[PDB]
Amino acid sequence: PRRTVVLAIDLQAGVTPGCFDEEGVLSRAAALVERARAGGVPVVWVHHDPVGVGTPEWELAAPLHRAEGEPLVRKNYRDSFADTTLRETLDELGATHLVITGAQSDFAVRTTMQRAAAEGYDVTLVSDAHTTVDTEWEGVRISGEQIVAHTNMYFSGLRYPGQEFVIATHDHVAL
Amino acid sequence: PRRTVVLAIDLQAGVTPGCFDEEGVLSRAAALVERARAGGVPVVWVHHDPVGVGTPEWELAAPLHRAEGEPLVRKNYRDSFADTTLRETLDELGATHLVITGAQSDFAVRTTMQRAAAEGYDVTLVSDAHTTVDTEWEGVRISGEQIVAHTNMYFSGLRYPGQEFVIATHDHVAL
Ligand SMILES: O=C1N[C@H]2C=C[C@@H]1C2
Ligand SMILES: O=C1N[C@H]2C=C[C@@H]1C2
Repeated sequence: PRRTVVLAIDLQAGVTPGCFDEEGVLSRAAALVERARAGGVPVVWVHHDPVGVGTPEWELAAPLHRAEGEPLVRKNYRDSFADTTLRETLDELGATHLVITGAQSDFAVRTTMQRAAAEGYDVTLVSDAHTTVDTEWEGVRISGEQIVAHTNMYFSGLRYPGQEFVIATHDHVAL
Repeated sequence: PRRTVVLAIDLQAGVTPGCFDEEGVLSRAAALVERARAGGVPVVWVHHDPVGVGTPEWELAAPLHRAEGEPLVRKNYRDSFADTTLRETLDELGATHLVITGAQSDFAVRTTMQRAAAEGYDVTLVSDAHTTVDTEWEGVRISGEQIVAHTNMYFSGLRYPGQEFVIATHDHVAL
């Protein structure tokens, strides 16, 4: 029996500023979480401790708010499963299918969504609810917008035997 | 005791044409494999069967050649560990550290290098020995060159507790 969990990664006040389409992405993430709550779909929050434990930057970016009962997993690396309670938290919920929203597309989101796939989960990436910042390397620029687009392209074709991957918008993903 | 293995992914005649800097990348991959052979470092080849088993497109792109004794792992998905003999092949070699060259940067290479990291390997990505093609999604273009650059940027900062990740060129990586 499929149980869906929404996994909201590093949507922290110190992470999202300057990200591509920041206000819109935060707005659609919020809408997604509301829809999950209305559907009785569990929401699990992941926070990156190196943002600065105890500082305002570590807390959820506005307008996101955690509800009573919703687990919060703290991590120190890009992979939300690495040395964390995430797997235990998910197993306790009987999770089989993760619906992923968060930041940043190319770091925590990238590394966590691929780890989840490797672990055997069905994964749905919410195409209009993740973001990152402009960057450059080796003398070429790559915008946040380009990284978001390329991420959605990558995920749309991801396949593992016996597993299901879906790319879907915040208001069409099945909850 | 660290044992290094060079892992050469999908450098196939049907995969590399049209890739960014194709001739140069193939040349540096070849040089890397030669250096590994001279150093007694094992080389493991991975081929993507969906390229077309039994067709010329499935074979190694020129000027690459497999030597006697070098394992060849066949796969059907982006992740070279998914339903393959790769883990068994690596375990038989006592591999602890994988040096990765191949194509395409954003598909087989991306998915395999991250899976290797998740499995607990030390991984070195060879910065000037992987490539992919131009693409576009959501109305924005992202070049092969941009994807290669962004991949190297990503890998340069990848961290897992107790594991080591290095980004290094084909002629400086330690063999
Ligand atoms: O994706 C990310 N989440 C935080 C840690 C690495 C980046 C900032
Ligand atoms: O990276 C890749 N290797 C082959 C399968 C998917 C792409 C072509």
